Amino acid sequence: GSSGSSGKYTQNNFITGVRAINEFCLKSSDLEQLRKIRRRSPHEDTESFTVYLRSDVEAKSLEVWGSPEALAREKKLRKEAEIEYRERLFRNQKILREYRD
Repeated sequence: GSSGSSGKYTQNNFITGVRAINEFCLKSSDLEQLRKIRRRSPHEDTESFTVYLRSDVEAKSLEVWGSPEALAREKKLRKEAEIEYRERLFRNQKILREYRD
């Protein structure tokens, strides 16, 4: 059989690969360099994936960029981006309906 994946965003003890490569902005060769954990094969006969340790990926960003501040510079933008979106949406939703519109 087969099985796709889920969307949305969520933080846990473990972080996906592509999720860290896009967030921490690293190289595919760097991630693979880290320890490859498969949750001790929590489910067989099904397409699995490799997960990395948040603590490990963190250092990988400091050893490359040099410091966590260098990366934060890019994180800020991506962060404010979503805010700028939901922002205009907030006022568009309003608290309720009042008077004509």
